Amino acid sequence: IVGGSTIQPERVDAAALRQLGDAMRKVVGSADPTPLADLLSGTPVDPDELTREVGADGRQALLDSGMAVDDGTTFSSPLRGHQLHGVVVLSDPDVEEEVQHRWYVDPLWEADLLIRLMLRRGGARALDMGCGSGVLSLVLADRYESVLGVDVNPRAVALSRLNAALNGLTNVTFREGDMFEPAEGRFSRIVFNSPTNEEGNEFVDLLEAGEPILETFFRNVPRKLESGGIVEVNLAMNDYPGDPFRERLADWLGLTENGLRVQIFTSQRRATESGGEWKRGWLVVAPGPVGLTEVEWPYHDRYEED
Ligand SMILES: Nc1ncnc2c1ncn2[C@@H]1O[C@H](CSCC[C@H](N)C(=O)O)[C@@H](O)[C@H]1O
Ligand SMILES: [Mg+2]
Repeated sequence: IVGGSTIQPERVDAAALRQLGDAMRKVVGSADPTPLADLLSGTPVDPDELTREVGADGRQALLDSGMAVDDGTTFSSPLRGHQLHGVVVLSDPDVEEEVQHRWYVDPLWEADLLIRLMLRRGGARALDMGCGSGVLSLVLADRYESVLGVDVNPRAVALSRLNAALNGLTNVTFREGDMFEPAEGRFSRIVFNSPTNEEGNEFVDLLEAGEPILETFFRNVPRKLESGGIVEVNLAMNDYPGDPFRERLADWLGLTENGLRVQIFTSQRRATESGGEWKRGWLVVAPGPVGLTEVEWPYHDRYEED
């Protein structure tokens, strides 16, 4: 019911998308919403009021791309608008599991926090693994000569492309595929907002895919990373008695043997019902002395207070 809508940015001229992006930038996230802001916050709107804001071409572009649907008397949108860090982003509305389509796209739960954690440097070539709405890809595109975003969710790939087009971004490409498979060559920069939470080792769905997706990611990251390259991962970690996450991580990465420096910043923590520990934190691979370090950083709390 939510997250299966058809998204078709190829059905609309790039200039028309950029223009809609321009209008969105004026109103999405700001007080006293116009019909376009209303549309993109889930409120059905009168088509004629919309026309005056985006033009009859804009109206058609909204329809052709899947951004709006004609309920006869009113238009409504399956998507919701965000504006943040210089970028306008459409994604699915935040709703509960029971009403989520299998292709439901991350409604930007942690996006804004993660952007603020990311190192400020830019560079040659960036990869955004599991790109979702494309939000992180869009932000990286300002700093990096080109950006590739990858997702196994084909609808996320469409959404990302639409979002790139709305912002008039030229240097960002998206590909459908499984993990690193459609990502050819090596990268200066790799970001992974990983689909892990409380599911332990078990695949539940594309937003809670289990620890094996992290294993696949980190085993393959050495061969995908330019020397001196940076990796940033948002993830959940499960420590089991006699079996801490970091030693599995060390084995996956071939840490000593590939000469990587890794830092795990742990933000949240709770005892598990087996004497182990669940953690949430932020993992950084960056140039420097080979080895693994764990540091405390309660950035969730700090983000909440400021
Ligand atoms: N095997 C796989 N290969 C590529 N992407 C995958 C994948 N399994 C899950 N994903 C994707 O990983 C994403 C995690 S949510 C993060 C989305 C976006 N980067 C953001 O920060 O908002 C989801 O979009 C999910 O579809
Ligand atoms: Mg789920």
